[PDB]
Amino acid sequence: PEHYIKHPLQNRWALWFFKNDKSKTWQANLRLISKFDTVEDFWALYNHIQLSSNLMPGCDYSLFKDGIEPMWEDEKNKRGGRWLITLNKQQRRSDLDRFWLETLLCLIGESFDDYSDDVCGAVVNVRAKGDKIAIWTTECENREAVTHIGRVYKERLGLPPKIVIGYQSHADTATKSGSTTKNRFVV
Amino acid sequence: TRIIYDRKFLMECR
Repeated sequence: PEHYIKHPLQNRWALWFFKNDKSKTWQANLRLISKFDTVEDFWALYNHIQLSSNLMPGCDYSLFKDGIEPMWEDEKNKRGGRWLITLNKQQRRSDLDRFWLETLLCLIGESFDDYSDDVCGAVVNVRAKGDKIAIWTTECENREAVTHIGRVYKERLGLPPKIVIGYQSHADTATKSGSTTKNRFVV
Repeated sequence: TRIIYDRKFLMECR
C-alpha cells in the first residue's frame, strides 16, 4: 500500500500565476496553473516551475485552497487578512525561495493544527521595490487562530525574536488613509 | 482526524 498509493493532502490546492502586464486586463493576466491533492502531485508541479527568485518583477505565485480565488474580495478572504513577510533585494537571493517553499509546506502539510482551517492561501510577490510573502487567513477577528498561525509560521521560517512580522486586514489595506497599513496582530 | 505532514516527511517524498 505504501509502495504504490499517493499520499493525499487534507485539502485540494490551486496554484495561480499573475503577470502585472499594464497593457492587458487583470483578468487576462491572472492564471490557474494547476490543481493538486497529493504530496507527489505537489512535487511534480513545484519541480516543473520557475523558482520565485527567477520570475520577472511584477509577477506573483498564489497557492489557495480549491474554491478560493487568490483575491481579497473572495467571500473567504473579504473579512480576513495576511501575515506579511517583507524582504529586501539581498534576501531575494538568500531567503525568498526557501521561505516560499516553507510557506507552501505549512499550507499543504496543515502545520497550524485546528487553525489550519482558517488558512485560505499564500502569495509571493516578486517586485523591484521588495519581495513579499504572505499567508492569507479567513477572519481577522479569530484572534486565537490568527495568533497561532503567526507563531508557528515565524518559527518555521526561523526568524529570530528581534524580527517583528505584522498581520494586516485586507479591508484595512484597501482603505488605509496614509502610506503604511496598521497591524491587527504582530509576532 | 486531520491529515498532517511534518516538514521532514514532505521533503522525503521529493
